[PDB]
Amino acid sequence: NERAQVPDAYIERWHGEDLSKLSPALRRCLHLRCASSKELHSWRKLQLCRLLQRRPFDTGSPAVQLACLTEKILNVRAHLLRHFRDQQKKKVLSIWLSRRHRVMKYLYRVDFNLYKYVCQQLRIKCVRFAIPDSRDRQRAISPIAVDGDRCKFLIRQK
Amino acid sequence: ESFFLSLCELEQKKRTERAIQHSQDLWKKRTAAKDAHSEKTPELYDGPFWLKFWRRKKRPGA
Amino acid sequence: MQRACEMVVSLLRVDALSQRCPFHVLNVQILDLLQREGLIRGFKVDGTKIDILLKHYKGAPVIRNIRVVSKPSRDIWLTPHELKFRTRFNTGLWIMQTSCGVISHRDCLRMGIGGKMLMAINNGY
Amino acid sequence: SKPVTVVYAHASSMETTRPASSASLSRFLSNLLPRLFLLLSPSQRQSLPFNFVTVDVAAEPRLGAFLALPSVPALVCFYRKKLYSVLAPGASDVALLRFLKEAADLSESRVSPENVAEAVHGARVAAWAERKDVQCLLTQLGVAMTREQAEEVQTLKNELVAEDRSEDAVLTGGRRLFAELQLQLTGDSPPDREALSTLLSEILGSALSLPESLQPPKGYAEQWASLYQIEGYWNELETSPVCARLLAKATVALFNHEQVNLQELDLCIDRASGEDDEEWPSIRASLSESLKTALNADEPVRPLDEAVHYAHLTMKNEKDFSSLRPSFFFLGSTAVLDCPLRTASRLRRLKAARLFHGGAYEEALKFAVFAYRLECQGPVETRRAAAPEHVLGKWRDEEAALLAVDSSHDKVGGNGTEDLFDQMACARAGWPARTLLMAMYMALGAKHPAVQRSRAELEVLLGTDGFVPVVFPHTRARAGGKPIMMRGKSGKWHWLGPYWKPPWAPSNKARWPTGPEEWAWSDPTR
Amino acid sequence: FSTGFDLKELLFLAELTQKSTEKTIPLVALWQLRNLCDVAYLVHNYTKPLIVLMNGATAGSGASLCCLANRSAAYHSSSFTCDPTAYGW
Amino acid sequence: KHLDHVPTERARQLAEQRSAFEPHLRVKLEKEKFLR
Amino acid sequence: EKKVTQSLQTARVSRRKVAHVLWLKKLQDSSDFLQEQEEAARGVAALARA
Repeated sequence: NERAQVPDAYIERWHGEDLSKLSPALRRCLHLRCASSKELHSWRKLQLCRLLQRRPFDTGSPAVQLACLTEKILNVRAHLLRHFRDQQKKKVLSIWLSRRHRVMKYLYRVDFNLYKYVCQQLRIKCVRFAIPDSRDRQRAISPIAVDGDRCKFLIRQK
Repeated sequence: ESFFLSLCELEQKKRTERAIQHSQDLWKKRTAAKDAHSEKTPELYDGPFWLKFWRRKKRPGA
Repeated sequence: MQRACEMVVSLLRVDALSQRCPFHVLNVQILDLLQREGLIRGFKVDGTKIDILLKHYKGAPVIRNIRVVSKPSRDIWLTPHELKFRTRFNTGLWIMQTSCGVISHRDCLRMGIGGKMLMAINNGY
Repeated sequence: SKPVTVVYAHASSMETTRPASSASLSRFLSNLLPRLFLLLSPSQRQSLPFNFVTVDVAAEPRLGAFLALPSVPALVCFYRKKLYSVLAPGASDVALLRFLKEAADLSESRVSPENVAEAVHGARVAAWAERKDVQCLLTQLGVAMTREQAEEVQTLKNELVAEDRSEDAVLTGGRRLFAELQLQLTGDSPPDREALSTLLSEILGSALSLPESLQPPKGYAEQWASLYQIEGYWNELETSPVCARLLAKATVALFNHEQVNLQELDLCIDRASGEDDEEWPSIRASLSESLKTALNADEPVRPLDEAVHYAHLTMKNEKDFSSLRPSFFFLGSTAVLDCPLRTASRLRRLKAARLFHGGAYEEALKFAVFAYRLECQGPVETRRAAAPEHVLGKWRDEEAALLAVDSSHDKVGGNGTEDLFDQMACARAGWPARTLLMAMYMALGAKHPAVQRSRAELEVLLGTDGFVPVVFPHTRARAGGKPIMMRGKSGKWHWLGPYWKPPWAPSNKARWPTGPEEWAWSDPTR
Repeated sequence: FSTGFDLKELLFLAELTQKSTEKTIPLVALWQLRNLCDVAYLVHNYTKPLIVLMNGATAGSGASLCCLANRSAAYHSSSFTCDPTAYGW
Repeated sequence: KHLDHVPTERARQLAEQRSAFEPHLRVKLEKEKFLR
Repeated sequence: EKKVTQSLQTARVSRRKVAHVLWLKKLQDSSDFLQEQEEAARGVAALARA
């Protein structure tokens, strides 16, 4: 239900400046309600990127990449719920989950204050990397349960 | 009034002017090429497929 | 250290005039010692790669055998009194890495300091 | 001349023997236009609000292609030599009146609505509307005038977009906020710092980027839906260089002050040489109360587009430790007026803002580089030239230049609190010397001659022109695996399909040397 | 080609020498001058053939490394310029 | 690493060209003489 | 120098968006039913008030 919400906004940065040249009838089509999934998902990334944007037109920074990857993981997870026979994409999800884990390790050593701020806004379980992880699975890290606050059914099991 | 000291003043001053003009022209052409590339339709590949480059034959044995 | 062992494959060629080599700080110093002995005609740093020429005499090259002693996975060390036993009654060239730079095996014994055997040039058994 | 010019296109040459349609419209148009304003007589051509000009489509081939009209006849309007809406043929009577009504509004007596039915009906024998100004009309008139920088005419249209209407805020709201900023930055006298701070807060949506001296007084479907809500008109400053340019203008003007004097300031520049001298009693005991205040005023450490929502975050655990930290910024106090090097640098900034506001552009950039290099290169800046073969750290350094220097060279510049080394480690740290210089390149654009000349000058003055970065390639290994086709009678792929290029394949140029053929399509946008 | 002790080096040796009242030649002035004679004598007294070619143009007194050689050579892409009186040296 | 100062090929070529005020690369062909 | 490239990027995207507006304008003009329904709507509005 949350993923299907459509806020009152615009796609492709269609500010009112250009939209004024179009007819009222034609403007409905450009609204988010008439947009597709690809456009809807892209809009969410722009809003989150601006929250952690160091400079305009800058997405390669670790702060922006951390938020961009988070939205991509949820996008695939929602698709897997409706589609269950798509076994090819199961392997792709693991790659993104592991890739995001490495990003946190690099950002922790270069900037510690910023690492804590980004977690609070996104409500992500902050984890420090100061000692090597043990080989025991009962106490090792789990990239699947990183977003424990947002997901309550993928924490642990027996 | 020193003759040797004044010689270095002119050599350094003239060298600075030459670099300024050279740098300005280099930057103008550097950005001009990039502008054209970002204003054309992407080129879609239409050549032979890479069907034979998948398998390889490395060093035999150990 | 890994790039150092990659120079033997390129320099060990018969039908060739010049071969490229990855650029490295340690690799540059090694070429200087070889040129003094007359094994390399010359070299030039071409940016990301170094172009090294090959020396030939009556068809056959000047280099005929290269042995790599030191490897990135381990480290061979010999005392001043032990290097003489190893290297005896031979014309070979052993690269020694001492604290005061890089020198050949002949100079290592003169100073009496404990070096490190890196590679062998024109060496038999 | 009249900015609005209506061009009436028709083809009456072919109908010289048998009028079918071309003459039919002329009879009605010629009889209706005069009645609505009260081919045509020259006397009545001067009282119209627009220039009515007629052109024959089937007489001139050069003009026919320029308009590119799919139909014939059709009315085409213009405004300051620009394309406008075109009225297609075969429309109703109401459509024709609409087009004429808007034509006379762009230029800005008229027939009252009560007598509109009789005028139209009475003109058909030969054989205005009650709606107010259109929303798009006002917007189109302000977007083009702002480039001309009007003073008295700009204020009028600014006041006619918000009064007893409160009906259109999602479209005209963006331009209203930016329109007021231009007016405040046109007066000869310096703008008010307090006024700009309040106006800029709404556009950015946050007061964290603003200086502390101008800051204000100190369910499941709902909690997660507030994360994507960002307050701020960022779309205007990203897809519109014209709009983004005004943002940089405010940054430069913010460095100015109110209680300042041109004569006093000028005189003080020469006296304070910023050398090793702790400023003589001649300069310290010659400063009025007005100048003292200005020097102590706050300035934006960082630009407005940097750290717009996390500026207040501390940077304690983002620094490096080093016992060797030689700097000239050391006098037992952090105060600006308590340092000789800082005092000199400040004076330069003040004059730069005034020159830019007046109109002097080339002279303004001279002071910016002067101050930036002053604190960076140390007190040794009078030598306006390239480095005298003293650029150390290069490969195969000459020994002649090493003995020509001393410990003096080891001293590093920077700002009062931090240094050059601190900025290298922390990417969020900054100092005013760089913010002021960066606020000018975007204000005047990148292709501006003066900006281009100044940009190249910094490279040579710092002794670093001609740098070539060196970067090695990356590993060819990538995630995933090789293509695999499922076994059995059901032919299907497992990981990848046939269209998969391995990371060790050759360049496309060598694989397809023939290239596109002559009969191939030059636009694959299907 | 070899310019042969360009004029830039001689300017410093003149002002420094003439600055003092006694006109005492410093050690640096004589150290450089004496070195030029050693190389000039070695090429002439070489015990083995010395082949040299002037691929570039010679300006001023800079042909001492080719004319004094045991075996001097030249080609079309060569020149010989010597105007010491103009520079007063 | 991108800020490192390593002597490359293009780096030295630009330095020589900068000296010439607004003197470029030139090549020579083989000399073919019939009298040889 | 990074700030210099920021201005260039804004201009580059601005030109791309300009061409997009032209395509949409064509549709409006070319569309008959859009105009016809729009026209009718307006007429009734004034008649009801009058």
